[PDB]
Amino acid sequence: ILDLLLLLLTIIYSYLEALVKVFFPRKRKSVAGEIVLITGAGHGIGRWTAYEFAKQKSRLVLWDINKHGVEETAAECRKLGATVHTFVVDCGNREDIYNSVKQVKKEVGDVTILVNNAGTVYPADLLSTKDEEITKTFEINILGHFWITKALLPSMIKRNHGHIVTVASVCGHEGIPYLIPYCSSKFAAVGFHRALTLELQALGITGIKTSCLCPVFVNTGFTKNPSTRLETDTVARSLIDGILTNKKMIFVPSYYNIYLILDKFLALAAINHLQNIQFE
Amino acid sequence: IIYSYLEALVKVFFPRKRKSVAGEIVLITGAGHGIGRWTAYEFAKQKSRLVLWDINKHGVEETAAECRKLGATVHTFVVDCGNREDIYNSVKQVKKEVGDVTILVNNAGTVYPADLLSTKDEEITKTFEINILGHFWITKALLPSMIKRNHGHIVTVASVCGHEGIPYLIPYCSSKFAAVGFHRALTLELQALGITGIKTSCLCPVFVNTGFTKNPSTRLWPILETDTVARSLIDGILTNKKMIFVPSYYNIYLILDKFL
Ligand SMILES: NC(=O)c1ccc[n+]([C@@H]2O[C@H](COP(=O)([O-])OP(=O)(O)OC[C@H]3O[C@@H](n4cnc5c(N)ncnc54)[C@H](O)[C@@H]3O)[C@@H](O)[C@H]2O)c1
Ligand SMILES: NC(=O)c1ccc[n+]([C@@H]2O[C@H](COP(=O)([O-])OP(=O)(O)OC[C@H]3O[C@@H](n4cnc5c(N)ncnc54)[C@H](O)[C@@H]3O)[C@@H](O)[C@H]2O)c1
Ligand SMILES: O=C(O)c1ccc(NS(=O)(=O)c2ccc(Cl)c(Cl)c2)c2ncccc12
Ligand SMILES: O=C(O)c1ccc(NS(=O)(=O)c2ccc(Cl)c(Cl)c2)c2ncccc12
Repeated sequence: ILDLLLLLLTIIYSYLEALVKVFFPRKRKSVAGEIVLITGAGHGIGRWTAYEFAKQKSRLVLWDINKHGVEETAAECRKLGATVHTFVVDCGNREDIYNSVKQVKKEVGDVTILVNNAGTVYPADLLSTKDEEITKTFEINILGHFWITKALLPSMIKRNHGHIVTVASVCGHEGIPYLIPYCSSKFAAVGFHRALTLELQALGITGIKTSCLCPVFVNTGFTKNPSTRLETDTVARSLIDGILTNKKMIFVPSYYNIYLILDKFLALAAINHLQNIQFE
Repeated sequence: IIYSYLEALVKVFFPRKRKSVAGEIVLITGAGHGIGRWTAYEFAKQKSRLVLWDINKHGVEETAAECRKLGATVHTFVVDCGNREDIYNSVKQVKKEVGDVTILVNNAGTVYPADLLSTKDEEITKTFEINILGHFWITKALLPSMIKRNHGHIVTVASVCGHEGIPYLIPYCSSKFAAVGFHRALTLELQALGITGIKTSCLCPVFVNTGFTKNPSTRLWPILETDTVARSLIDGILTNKKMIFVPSYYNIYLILDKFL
């Protein structure tokens, strides 16, 4: 541990020095006039992402099972100057999503930015979880991503223009005890974004971008406490910056991309390779 | 290249301790063919008691016939491992006829290769049901006895897909990423709970010539034979290896991939 701590310290110094050389102005795009669909926008990350998009002069479409919350979000987005359309949609229900997309096309148009934010969690050890909760976790956290993307993606492919934002979590990269189904569904969300990015690239679709939001514990009341001993508005600012600069893997806070490559390289020769493989 | 030469040296010069799985009750899902079938043969040589599961009745019986020629005691069950009800009822049968399973190999899996807009919702759901949801119900059913006896082994057969994406396999890659996640969190939760006796392994092979899919996604000229992956998995289980890559050297390539 004495020589291992000093090897990781020298690693982190040169990693935050490489990201500082490449740091020269990344181009910020305009999302003004774009049709943005935000799922789970009735509170937290979704609600504040909607406010960020409202300031950005985007056309908003807000989805959520909570009718009151989504209307409260739309009211404040309209105060910001944006046009907003709210839909009470269960984003874990394939039928509901497909029918609601028919409504969105009729009342608003063809969605150009999709933010798969809606999510659920039922904290418990595996043998205390209920099957009903496990299935519901997968339905909202990943299966729903498939049906909404499948519905909205044809028009994006037609116009060679779109952005699929997958709100996952640090959970999609590292496990957490007592959150097995949730971590699994979040790992599936990272996978979905990953394979989608490679399939879009393989198909030659140059105009559809992808982003993956992986924040640590956020004070939104989603869960009562963090697993290891971050404000909602900060994560919204981090996500909007990522989207506007076409960042594929957005970590909140950014420096967590480093902590993740500190557990994965945790034999002595595993960190040893990550040294000379990086400084070139 | 250099790490694989050093890993070959460590494997012989300082061999990791092998444990005995003789007399252990091993349940292998999707044992009617491929990785599952050859894992069953490896466990049969290891003198384990086998419970083989699969939707293919003929194939699972053909596998049992060979495990019995190898000297092992085998019980087969036609179980749909994507069906929660079927799994729960079949575990009641296993406990009545065989006993408390001590090693679980979640190997059953499905795949329907297609670009996102050509996939069918029926196939996407079925991919999740067999490749990850099924892992939850079988583990949830078999775990209570392992926790009681502080002794067990949960083997999750995932894929390189669970670490890196592949075009035209989005639902499959997503379900495999979920399998890696399930294994990782299971490991940490067992550790957090103080359960020292239940081990976990994750099998992540590259393309294996089992007819699961027609061709590999990338130019892999020395293709993986089915019997090799079975040998790699048995070595991993006997040495309590948590993340088993087939071939082993993919661990440095995937760790290396995560830059710029
Ligand atoms: N809050 C965290 O600790 C944290 C950290 C990392 C990732 N995340 C992810 O961020 C996302 C948002 O979490 P949050 O903190 O904003 O939660 P939140 O509780 O503040 O709000 C989530 C919103 O999703 C809605 N929602 C839930 N189920 C839905 C369904 N079936 N259909 C439609 N809408 C539904 C809720 O009504 C709510 O308005 C989730 O995907 C979560 O996994 C959260
Ligand atoms: N073969 C590969 O190239 C490859 C590579 C890496 C990982 N994998 C994984 O390895 C595992 C085995 O693949 P394989 O190549 O041996 O496959 P295979 O085609 O040889 O046979 C898999 C078996 O699973 C059974 N099965 C499918 N659905 C089932 C269900 N609902 N209930 C019970 N049994 C069911 C099938 O009947 C079949 O006998 C899968 O989980 C797959 O994801 C495959
Ligand atoms: O809802 C969530 O996604 C969520 C995200 C992060 C949590 N924990 S954390 O921030 O301490 C953390 C930091 C680093 C890593 Cl590597 C990891 Cl895995 C975890 C957390 N904890 C409890 C309930 C939900 C969550
Ligand atoms: O069925 C599978 O799991 C499977 C596993 C691997 C495949 N491709 S591969 O071996 O070329 C390869 C090598 C390295 C990496 Cl990193 C990756 Cl992602 C992929 C593959 N291809 C087509 C259909 C199924 C599979």
